[PDB]
Amino acid sequence: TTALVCDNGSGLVKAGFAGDDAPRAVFPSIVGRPRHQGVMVGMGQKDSYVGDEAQSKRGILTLKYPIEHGIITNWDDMEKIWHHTFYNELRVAPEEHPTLLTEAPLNPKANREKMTQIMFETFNVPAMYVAIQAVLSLYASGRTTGIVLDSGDGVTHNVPIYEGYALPHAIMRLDLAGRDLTDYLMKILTERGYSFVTTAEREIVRDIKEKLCYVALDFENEMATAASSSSLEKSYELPDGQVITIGNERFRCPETLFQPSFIGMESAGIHETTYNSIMKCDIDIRKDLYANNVMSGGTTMYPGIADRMQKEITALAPSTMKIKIIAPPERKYSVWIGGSILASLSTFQQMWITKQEYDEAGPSIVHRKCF
Amino acid sequence: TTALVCDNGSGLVKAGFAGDDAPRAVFPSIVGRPRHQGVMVGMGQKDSYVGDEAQSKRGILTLKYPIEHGIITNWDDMEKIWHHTFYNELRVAPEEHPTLLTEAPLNPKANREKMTQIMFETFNVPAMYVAIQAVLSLYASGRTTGIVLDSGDGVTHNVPIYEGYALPHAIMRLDLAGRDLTDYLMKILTERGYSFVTTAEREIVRDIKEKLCYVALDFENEMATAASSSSLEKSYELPDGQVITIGNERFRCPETLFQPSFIGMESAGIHETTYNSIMKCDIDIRKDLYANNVMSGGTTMYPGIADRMQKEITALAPSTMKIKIIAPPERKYSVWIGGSILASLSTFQQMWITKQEYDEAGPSIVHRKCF
Amino acid sequence: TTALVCDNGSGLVKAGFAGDDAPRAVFPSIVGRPRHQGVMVGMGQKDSYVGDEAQSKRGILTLKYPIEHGIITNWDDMEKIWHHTFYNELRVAPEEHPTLLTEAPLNPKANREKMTQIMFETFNVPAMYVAIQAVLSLYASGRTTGIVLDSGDGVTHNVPIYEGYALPHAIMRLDLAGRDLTDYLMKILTERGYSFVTTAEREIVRDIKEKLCYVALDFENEMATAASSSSLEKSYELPDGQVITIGNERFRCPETLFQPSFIGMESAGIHETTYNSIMKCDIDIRKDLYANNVMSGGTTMYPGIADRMQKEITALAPSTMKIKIIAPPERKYSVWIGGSILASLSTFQQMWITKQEYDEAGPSIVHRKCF
Ligand SMILES: C/C1=C\[C@H](C)C[C@H](C)OC(=O)C[C@H](c2ccc(O)cc2)NC(=O)[C@@H](Cc2c(Br)[nH]c3ccccc23)N(C)C(=O)[C@H](C)NC(=O)[C@@H](C)C1
Ligand SMILES: C/C1=C\[C@H](C)C[C@H](C)OC(=O)C[C@H](c2ccc(O)cc2)NC(=O)[C@@H](Cc2c(Br)[nH]c3ccccc23)N(C)C(=O)[C@H](C)NC(=O)[C@@H](C)C1
Ligand SMILES: C/C1=C\[C@H](C)C[C@H](C)OC(=O)C[C@H](c2ccc(O)cc2)NC(=O)[C@@H](Cc2c(Br)[nH]c3ccccc23)N(C)C(=O)[C@H](C)NC(=O)[C@@H](C)C1
Ligand SMILES: Nc1ncnc2c1ncn2[C@@H]1O[C@H](COP(=O)(O)OP(=O)(O)O)[C@@H](O)[C@H]1O
Ligand SMILES: Nc1ncnc2c1ncn2[C@@H]1O[C@H](COP(=O)(O)OP(=O)(O)O)[C@@H](O)[C@H]1O
Ligand SMILES: Nc1ncnc2c1ncn2[C@@H]1O[C@H](COP(=O)(O)OP(=O)(O)O)[C@@H](O)[C@H]1O
Ligand SMILES: [Mg+2]
Ligand SMILES: [Mg+2]
Ligand SMILES: [Mg+2]
Repeated sequence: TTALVCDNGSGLVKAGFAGDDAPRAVFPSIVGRPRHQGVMVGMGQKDSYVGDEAQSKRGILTLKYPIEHGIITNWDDMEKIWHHTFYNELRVAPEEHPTLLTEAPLNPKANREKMTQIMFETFNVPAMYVAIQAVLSLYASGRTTGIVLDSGDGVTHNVPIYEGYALPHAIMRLDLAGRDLTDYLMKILTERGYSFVTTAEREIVRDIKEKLCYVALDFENEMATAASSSSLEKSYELPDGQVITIGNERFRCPETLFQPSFIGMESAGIHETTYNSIMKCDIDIRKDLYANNVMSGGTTMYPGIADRMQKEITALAPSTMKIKIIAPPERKYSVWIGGSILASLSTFQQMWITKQEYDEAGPSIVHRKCF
Repeated sequence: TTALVCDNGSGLVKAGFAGDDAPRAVFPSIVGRPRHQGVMVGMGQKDSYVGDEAQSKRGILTLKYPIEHGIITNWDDMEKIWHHTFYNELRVAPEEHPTLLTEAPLNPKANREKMTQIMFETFNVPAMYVAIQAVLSLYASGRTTGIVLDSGDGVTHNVPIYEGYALPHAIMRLDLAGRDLTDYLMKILTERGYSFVTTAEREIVRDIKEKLCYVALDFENEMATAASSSSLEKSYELPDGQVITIGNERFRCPETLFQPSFIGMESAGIHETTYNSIMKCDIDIRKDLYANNVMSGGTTMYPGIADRMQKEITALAPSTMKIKIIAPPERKYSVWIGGSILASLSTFQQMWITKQEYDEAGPSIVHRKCF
Repeated sequence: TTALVCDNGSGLVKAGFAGDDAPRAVFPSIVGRPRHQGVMVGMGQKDSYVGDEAQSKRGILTLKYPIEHGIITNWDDMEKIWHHTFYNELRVAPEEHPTLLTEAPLNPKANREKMTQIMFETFNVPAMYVAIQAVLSLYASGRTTGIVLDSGDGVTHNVPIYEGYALPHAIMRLDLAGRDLTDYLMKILTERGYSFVTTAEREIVRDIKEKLCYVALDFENEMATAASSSSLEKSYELPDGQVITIGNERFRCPETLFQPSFIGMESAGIHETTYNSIMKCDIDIRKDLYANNVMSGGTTMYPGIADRMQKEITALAPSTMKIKIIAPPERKYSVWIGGSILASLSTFQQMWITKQEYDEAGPSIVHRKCF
């Protein structure tokens, strides 16, 4: 019949059906355990909570993420997140529907092999595939040529694609992160005397940056003017109706993506990583990549991100280049939309790995590479 | 001439002169008010008492601490504690001597700015500086490389330092506390029927843990043997000569530092916080940090603390590491000794903020960071 | 008196005195700057570190190489590397001794002119010369005829020489590299989940390939057998005593020299480049070149390199040729030894450019070509 399309990352699950316009389930990739006691098992409160249940009952729980930096670090909790995805949120038996699954570009091979083993053995699925976030993100724009830049909760990566050919050699990946921006915002907020210690408070700091942070177009002038004018300062009201006021932290937090030395990394910013990835491509490609830069995933969504990115790339590139950066408003769903398209496309249908073909071939078969 | 060095925390003041071997004044950071009546102002008993006066006349007073978790929460009483430090205990006019002042690593900026404003305006001081407890604590050992772990009345923090470079990114701070161990010991003592309600009784429970508590090397075996044998049980005699007998509470109280879930926090223990802070450092540094772990402040002083800390770190680290933990007996004065050294060091002498330079620059100047 | 002989490349400096058997100083061509802060200049830790200092204090620094692909890309750091060579490591005043200097075969002319200008103006040297790595490498073997193949950190080049005549027309150069093998090994290691991001980790991956990599004699059979048998898998212990296990990556990395399509280049391998360079020589020479193939520089030093090189050339050449490939164990020092010999040789002594002769002639004189 029809095929499930699943995009699961360090910050969310996005799952649904091929050919829908948007995901049906979006929920945090979180499992929570009772913190203050071992369970009153005879009365039988749930021993664990997943997604929006764990976000509702936040304060009593400790919130774990099964996926660190795009790598599944706890399989016991990742089987809970897939079970909760299929049975509770989609209301689907996975026995009927093939599934489409997603990874970051450069990733331990066992992270794919164990995911495949679990999806055939603990769940039963007619056929499966694993796809790259950047390829799907490009199909979501419909373009055949461009350099995708994709930044999620756990990873930032770049993949150049030219005329529908794809280049393994110029892939770049950073572990600079949405999380790695949250953890910086916790520290920088501490400068005002707001201390956010627990993981449940970390979810408050995440929501604070999602509402309030933006990319300063010119950082040094906005730092200068924020000291002089309180006009930048803006208010947030906590779950218990206390109130918070935030100043230069508001733009200073997204600055870490352009200057990771703030968090303390050796890295190029996302702009210098994009320019260096373009320059590693052959000189004929480079004009056509400068004509397309494409942004996907939530960390891209800060206000003014593309205006700064263009302002900094224009200063690096030769001045005779047209430099163009592309954002739909839909960017956070772009990878899932690309997977929906690819799964629906009849041309794809031979690429599914059949369970029998896995059974004879053994786990290595998943790594076979296809366009 | 010579420079005052002041280390003031949630549990004590340690003050004295640069180049002395130890503080000259040590007294509780306490202000006490008459509890049972308003003063007979015409007869004119003192309306407030500070430090050892308030500890001598304990029962009639209510004892307040101006500093909560390293943050000065009452300035009216903190000006009383500085006035009582300089005029009554040191017998010094602060008009002549520059002063050196100390904070926890991550702290509201206004807590430093208001302290500086008060020290120039309400008291007159030729020059001032603010220093970090971990840096001073490392100078007190003389080492150039190590991970300091410093635990006071109000805060626990870690700062890695390598070859005299210092790393802002890997600082960690807990609000687990000497106080937060006292308040647990009050509860755990209640299990035997000794109820300590008032702040004056809280000072008795503090002195009980200071005399009697120790860190159980292996907790579960000592819990098992304490139930069987009364040999662990030991006697304390109260101010009025009544007597108290205390069993497994004696080690169970310091266990909270290793397992803060006892008090009810989400935290790593001090061992897992130290190991995680080492692991956030680059792999070359990590061997040299494992070779040095340094302990400062009174909460470190429980018997067997370092033997347990080493036993638990050795189980976390790769087994080929030499793991070394360092305690002088002097640890409670270590921060003050480090400040004495730093103030005496001629290299430092340009780092003082002159009152005129503050007057022109305004309060922000205090945050400039220096070695 | 006596003459300094200097061989400086993208991966090392090899320097010493003419007529010695080996270099006196060998140290990385690295300059390191404090990464976590700008220096605390008043306390005055060194603002930069060079060679083995930068390798000792690796974790706190960011490591730059001044030379990319045999071209000096940062002169500010290259003057630091020459200063550290003469004053700190050799303990020599360059005012007294003439120096002998080395380049890759085809290289920007300004790279020679600026080096000469610096060596007369910022350092004072009685006379200078620039020499080709392949010529020196051949003098180190003492042969008069052969095709040298020289592979360093940054460049691979070939020069045919016949009866002590040298042929400009058949020089070939590749930017396939020791570095370009390290950067591939970082990626291929990522397949096992070991991520090496920083330049200090890049030095660990360099040391991993230097200890563990080897040239697979037949690649496809060893790929087949490595999957079946764990016997190839071998262990490496990190700076912090963690352990690493490496399988088919161990030979797959040196395979890139034979098949640069792995890294993604259009190139012949070193074998097909050598065969094509021989074939560009006149048919009488070609037998005498097949009788001598000579290997110099560290990238040549992988185990089994010559056995594979001979096995692949023997399959290309006419079967009636004796095909002979020559490796001392000393190959990494071979260029320096050849320069030591050439500088000591009295016949050479007229070829030095005197400082006065440079002063009158102007910079172009350096390019005059001499045997
Ligand atoms: C409701 C919240 C905050 C507050 C009640 C909201 C109000 C509005 O903030 C203030 O401005 C008040 C004040 C404060 C006090 C002095 C000052 O010069 C500036 C601020 N600061 C505080 O009460 C600090 C003190 C503190 C602890 Br201990 N360690 C810390 C580590 C670093 C910094 C500061 C601290 N404090 C106890 C908290 O944040 C607690 C843990 N925070 C929360 O539970 C979350 C859910 C947010
Ligand atoms: C766009 C192009 C050139 C450049 C960017 C255009 C600019 C304008 O040329 C310069 O003048 C800059 C600079 C340079 C550096 C120092 C110097 O005293 C003179 C020039 N030289 C370089 O970046 C060299 C260095 C180099 C490699 Br590795 N091996 C080589 C072998 C021989 C010579 C030099 C080299 N370099 C990396 C390239 O050429 C690359 C491969 N070239 C190209 O992709 C083509 C399509 C043309
Ligand atoms: C000491 C070292 C490695 C390790 C601790 C040594 C141990 C022995 O390796 C493992 O086998 C464990 C594990 C792992 C987890 C799951 C799995 O199916 C296989 C391995 N992988 C990891 O912890 C990865 C995860 C990762 C980050 Br984030 N981005 C990445 C990009 C690509 C791939 C993987 C990753 N990780 C955090 C690291 O490597 C860190 C950055 N590495 C280092 O600091 C250097 C100095 C080497
Ligand atoms: N509107 C927004 N503005 C700013 N940041 C956002 C926004 N929406 C999500 N984010 C951040 O982006 C990350 C989630 O991105 P996403 O691509 O959904 O992650 P994943 O790829 O794991 O699903 C989180 O760090 C979240 O805080
Ligand atoms: N010998 C000891 N044994 C156990 N606890 C102690 C000892 N000495 C001090 N303490 C406790 O440690 C805290 C004082 O630590 P200290 O570092 O002096 O605080 P501060 O940093 O405020 O000066 C108090 O809670 C005190 O009860
Ligand atoms: N024993 C070895 N085995 C494998 N590779 C080596 C060995 N020794 C050095 N190398 C590599 O060769 C390069 C150094 O070669 P070298 O000729 O000394 O460079 P340079 O010409 O710059 O001095 C580096 O990439 C180093 O990793
Ligand atoms: Mg994503
Ligand atoms: Mg202290
Ligand atoms: Mg060389």
